[PDB]
Amino acid sequence: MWNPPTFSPALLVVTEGDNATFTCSFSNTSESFVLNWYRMSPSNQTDKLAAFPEDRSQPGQDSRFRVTQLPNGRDFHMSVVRARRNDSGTYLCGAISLAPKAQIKESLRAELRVTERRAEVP
Amino acid sequence: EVKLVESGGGLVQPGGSLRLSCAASGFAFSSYDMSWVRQAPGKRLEWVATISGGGRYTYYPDTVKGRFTISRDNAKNSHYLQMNSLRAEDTAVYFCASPYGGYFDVWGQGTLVTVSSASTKGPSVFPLAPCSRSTSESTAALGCLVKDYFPEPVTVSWNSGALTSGVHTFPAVLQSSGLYSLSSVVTVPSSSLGTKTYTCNVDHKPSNTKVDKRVE
Amino acid sequence: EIVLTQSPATLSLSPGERATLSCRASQSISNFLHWYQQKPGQAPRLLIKYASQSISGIPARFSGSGSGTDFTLTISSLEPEDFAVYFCQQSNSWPHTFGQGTKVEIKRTVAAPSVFIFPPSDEQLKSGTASVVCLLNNFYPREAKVQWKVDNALQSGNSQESVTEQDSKDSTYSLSSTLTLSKADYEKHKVYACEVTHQGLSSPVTKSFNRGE
Ligand SMILES: C[C@@H](O)[C@H](N)C(=O)O
Ligand SMILES: [Cl-]
Ligand SMILES: [Mg+2]
Ligand SMILES: [Mg+2]
Repeated sequence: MWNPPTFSPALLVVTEGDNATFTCSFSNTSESFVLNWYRMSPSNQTDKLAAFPEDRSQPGQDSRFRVTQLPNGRDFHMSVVRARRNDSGTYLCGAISLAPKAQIKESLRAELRVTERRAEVP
Repeated sequence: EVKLVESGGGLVQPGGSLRLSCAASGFAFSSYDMSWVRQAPGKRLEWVATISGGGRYTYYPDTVKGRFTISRDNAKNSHYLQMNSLRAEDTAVYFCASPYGGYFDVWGQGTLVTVSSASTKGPSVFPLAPCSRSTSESTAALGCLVKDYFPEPVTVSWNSGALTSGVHTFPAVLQSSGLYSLSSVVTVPSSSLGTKTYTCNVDHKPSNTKVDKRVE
Repeated sequence: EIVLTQSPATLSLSPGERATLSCRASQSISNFLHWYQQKPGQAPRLLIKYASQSISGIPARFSGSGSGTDFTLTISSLEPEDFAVYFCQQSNSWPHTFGQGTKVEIKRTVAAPSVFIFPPSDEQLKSGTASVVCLLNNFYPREAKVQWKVDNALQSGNSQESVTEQDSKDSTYSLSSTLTLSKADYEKHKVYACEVTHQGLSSPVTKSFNRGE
């Protein structure tokens, strides 16, 4: 694997209920790869949210965590749909490729901040 | 829910060709690598081909390079292994499988490919009985030798399926002739060698033969 | 290629006992080492990915460990459903390769074989060939030695052996050995003997017949 994937933006701020979209970028020639989206737990566990393509051995996919390959093939939207305040945290992507050897590389981490919606002004 | 199902295995003559097929269901077929992995008796599993989701990349070990070709038809949810110039050493169970980042997390059922120039023939069935029927022992062994048949398999029963206890039907061995041989034995009370009859029932569907052999 | 060597070839254990399975790679493969379970007539089933990550749904009693060249599958307490062959597989580099497997088989108490010799039938000796059969019935453990002696001469290169799967009810093995001669070679000799060496006996047992009688 020539370079690790990139993950952007470094800080994403959204209002609760709205969608939050990161981009994981991974140059490839469509040779076998798996692209993983992770969120850090409060005990420093890397927890998998979604994969491209889907892990057929995992018990199922949370519908709010979506990965979409864009037309250039290198950029992947990683979207939190209907973001919650308790989605705020630390996110990253990682890639696995096999040629000429296997490598597993993670992106730099980014922060998601999901803010409280302001009420109508009384 | 995720499934792979192989088709195509059978007998092939040395130098001959065979095409296997694997039908997928329950996942987005074109998103995943597809593979074939073979298992020869007494030999480690051997990966023999991989194709990428879109079909543009193929990989093979040197042991099959120039003989085997993997291809896929994404519209048919299928992939294929074209196997040319087959040799004795290619005889194996061929599993279709799908790897995911290095490991195989979906497998088919395996399809057997047997490479041989032997022609179909029904077994010769011979009794296995002790030199002397008198014994100082409580137990006696009897059997049938099922010799010189091709191809596998045979079915053996005793007394038309009424006798199951104490029966051992051994795995076939391939003889230097290219024909198979196996024995089926049973242990029985010595007191009964006077009274009860013991008959092996040997069926070989490829030759359409059925033998009953009474043993004494 | 990377060669993976598993040890031991066979582990003989009782339900409830701990199973330690080793896989050694011929070169460093970091964490690119996966483990599978396989039963007769079935495809392998994935247990562990990337040396130490347990697949969703695998029982907690299975765990993988190791990095580099030396890897271990541990089954903390065997269930009956765990007696099977286990394989390791590397994805570090091409070609992807497998180990030769470790069979986890059932311990039971030592059982000496019952041994029987069968002369060739008159029907077969009409055909021009003599098969002499030696049966080792319901023994444990698997390790046996069968030697054919014909008028005291140790035979080599003219027999074949076949062993049953471990019996589902009494955990024993049975084994056939078939000695094959031409009718002409068979008629040159008088005494045919099968000599069996097994742990359940203090000394070898010799079963024999005289061709004349
Ligand atoms: C007047 C009232 O509607 C407004 N929310 C206020 O408190 O000024
Ligand atoms: Cl169970
Ligand atoms: Mg699996
Ligand atoms: Mg034999």
